[PDB]
Amino acid sequence: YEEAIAKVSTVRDFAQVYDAYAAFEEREVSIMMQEVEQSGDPEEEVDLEWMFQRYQHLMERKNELMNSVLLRQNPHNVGEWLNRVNIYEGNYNKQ
Amino acid sequence: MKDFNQRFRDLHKLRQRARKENHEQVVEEDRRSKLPKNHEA
Amino acid sequence: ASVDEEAKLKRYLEKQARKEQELKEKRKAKLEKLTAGPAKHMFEDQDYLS
Amino acid sequence: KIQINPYNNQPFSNRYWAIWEKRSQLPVWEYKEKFMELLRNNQCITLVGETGSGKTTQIPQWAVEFMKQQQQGQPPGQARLVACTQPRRVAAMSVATRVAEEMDVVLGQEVGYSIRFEDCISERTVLKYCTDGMLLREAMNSPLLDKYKVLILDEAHERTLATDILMGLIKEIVRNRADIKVVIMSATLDAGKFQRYFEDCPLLSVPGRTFPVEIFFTPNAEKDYLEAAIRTVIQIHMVEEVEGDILLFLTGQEEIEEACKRIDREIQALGADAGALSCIPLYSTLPPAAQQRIFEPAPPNRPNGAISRKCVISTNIAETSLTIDGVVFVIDPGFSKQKVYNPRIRVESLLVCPISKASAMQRAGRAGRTKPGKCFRLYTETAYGSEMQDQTYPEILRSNLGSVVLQLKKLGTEDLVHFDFMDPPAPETLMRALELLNYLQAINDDGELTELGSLMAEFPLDPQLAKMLITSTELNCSNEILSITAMLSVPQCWVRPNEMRTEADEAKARFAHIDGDHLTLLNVYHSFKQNQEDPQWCYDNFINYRTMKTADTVRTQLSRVMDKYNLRRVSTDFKSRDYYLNIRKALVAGFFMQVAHLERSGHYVTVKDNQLVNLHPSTVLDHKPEWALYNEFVLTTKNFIRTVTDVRPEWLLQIAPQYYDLDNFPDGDTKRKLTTVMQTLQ
Repeated sequence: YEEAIAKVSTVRDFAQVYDAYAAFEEREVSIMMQEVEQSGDPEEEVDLEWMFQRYQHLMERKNELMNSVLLRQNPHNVGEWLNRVNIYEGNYNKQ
Repeated sequence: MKDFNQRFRDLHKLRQRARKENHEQVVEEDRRSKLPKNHEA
Repeated sequence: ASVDEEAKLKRYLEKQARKEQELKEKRKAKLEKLTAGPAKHMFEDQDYLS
Repeated sequence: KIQINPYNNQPFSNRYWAIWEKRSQLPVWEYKEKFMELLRNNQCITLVGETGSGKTTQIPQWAVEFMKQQQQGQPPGQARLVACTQPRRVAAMSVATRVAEEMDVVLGQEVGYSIRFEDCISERTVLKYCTDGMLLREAMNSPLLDKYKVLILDEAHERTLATDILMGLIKEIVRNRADIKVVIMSATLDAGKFQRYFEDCPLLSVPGRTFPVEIFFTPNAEKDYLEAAIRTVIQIHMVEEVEGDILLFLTGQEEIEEACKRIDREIQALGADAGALSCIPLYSTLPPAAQQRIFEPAPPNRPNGAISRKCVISTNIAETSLTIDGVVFVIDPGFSKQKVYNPRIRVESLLVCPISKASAMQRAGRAGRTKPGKCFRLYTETAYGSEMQDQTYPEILRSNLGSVVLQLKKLGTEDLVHFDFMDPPAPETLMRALELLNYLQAINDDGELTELGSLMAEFPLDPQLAKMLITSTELNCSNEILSITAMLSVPQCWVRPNEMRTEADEAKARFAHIDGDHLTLLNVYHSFKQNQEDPQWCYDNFINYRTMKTADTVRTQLSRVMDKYNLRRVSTDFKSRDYYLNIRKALVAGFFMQVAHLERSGHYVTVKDNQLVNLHPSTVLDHKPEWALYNEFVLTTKNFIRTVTDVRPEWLLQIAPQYYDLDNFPDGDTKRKLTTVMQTLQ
């Protein structure tokens, strides 16, 4: 999934890959949560919360990744490079 | 521990949000693919 | 010919009469149509939706 | 002189005497002794009297005494009631409140009302106001209306589906329960068709307007009415020296929002000399705050003596039950939108159609309530006599009878083809009705109500919706489906002031679910619940706060209904893959007939009837789904299928087996698509 999003060249294709990827991440979080709700093992709760970090990270990546896909279709599109700068609003150096 | 359950419900909501927003960019892109560059002149 | 030219002159004058509200409206109609810009596309790629 | 109140044993209060003087001056009052004799002599009465004739307030009160006198010198027998129906909820309340004053007893105690979602009776109630549907709702449990002694079917002119059904059954009741009085009132002068229908019952005519009205016509026939109406408004504003507001009748929001704007332009041209004209739109889907303007008083006028005026531009909502005070100029272009449901193609239409010889009166009758007044019709007097038909069709000759046939079957009418309608429905419509019910398992092939059918009647819903909701309880989605039921049984919750269209549509997008308008409403309903039902959140997101508060009420009622028949409210897990899958399947269970597919030409055609349709542009879809489930086939400028939903054709064959049975189908594209799916599922 990570390689696909780095190499997919259309928004039409990307909306399948990322939507499938977020769906995949959800079931893994689900099954693991339902196990921890019965296991109670704190190391599994640690890794469950470690897994929630990774799932939440993928949502933030979405706006960065969507714009990056657009800056591979036509990276002359200076309107989308302004959006790229707005995605990195939290990082002056990356701007 | 309901804290994870409460966190999960927001994340699925937020996944659904990105589900639509992705689809918004698809229909946008389809129009752009129909137009090509003559539109800009 | 006197009947026809009287009618034709009248209809020439009647089109010329108040040639401004139509022109200003038709200019207004054109202006707002262009500025409205993007209509929604509503694409049909049903096999993608499948 | 101390009279005792017979109901509470009190001296009649000091307020009553003053009110008594004024009500003695109502026109109906002289007839008081005359009415009682007729009621004593006959079982059915037809009564007619113009607006302001006091019928609605005095007649039911006189009915009450007549009940009492019949109890005097008999034992105090089983508690019986006098009913007064009222076509609209707002009217049933506004009458009762006045009438609970007049009889100097506490509202809900001896004098009451019984409308939807609020019952104000007590065991001491003798006189019960109810909306028409509630007297239809009672009969379905108690066919002879067993609690009732004197019925009173007010405002008969409105001919609503509740009323047309009632009248027939009530004439059937007039057989059988041979003790019950009926007093059919009509406020329009109507050509005594009521008098025939009820076995030549005695007709009582009572006059009684408040002021006289002037009627006016254009001598030539203007060809663009809105240009005329707008031009008429300006002309009146400038030339009339009498103070007063202008009430202009247009067809709808596409025009009442245009007419406001263009009238504002010309008053901005007329500048300082002319008085200030304030233009107020008024149509049934304006949010509460926008409606409330109509109560606002006029400016204090400009200093030069130029009269400032309020101009209320309104659909037929100003014709009936809404009483706009201060109107002394009515402009009547002579049109209204009329639904007409074409039972051949299931196209329900909304075209601009000419009003009737009655409706023309009622529009004019707005003037003459506070002082004499003038009505200007933008049509010629010969046009009036010879194109406008004499009264507008009843509701029953106009609408889908699914809701009604099921009600009649529950009431134990088997003989629908002899049912005694005053103006019977078209043969072709009833054949859709039975066909609608027969697919839905409401009725078996010999036409008796089946077990599933009898439950479908119990819901305050249309037949399609009831089949959805019941079936939703076996798909484990009833809590989600219950809301999609509630939102579709109330007038649509989207607000779109055309001054703010782009911003309002942006709010609509944020709600939008991807799979269509039915999940978009469930998103809307949930969002309203999350925000503590705060009125403000309704406003900025352009959602009518009336609709949602009505909708949430409807939901609570349907929950109560489900419990009484042990339909468990359930949900699929939000975590589950099945959650949004189980919602869409339930829809398809019940609107399975009303499904479209996308033909190769780029248009939709509706399943079996080959009717050519387009997505109604309000839909929050951004794609044409290949198979589209839709709730309302609309004629305006084109056929438009509204409230469109993406469905997957596998559901159609599994969930709704009868109708999509391939062997019957008309040979065409619809059949070609369906066939391939069934082979795939096998």
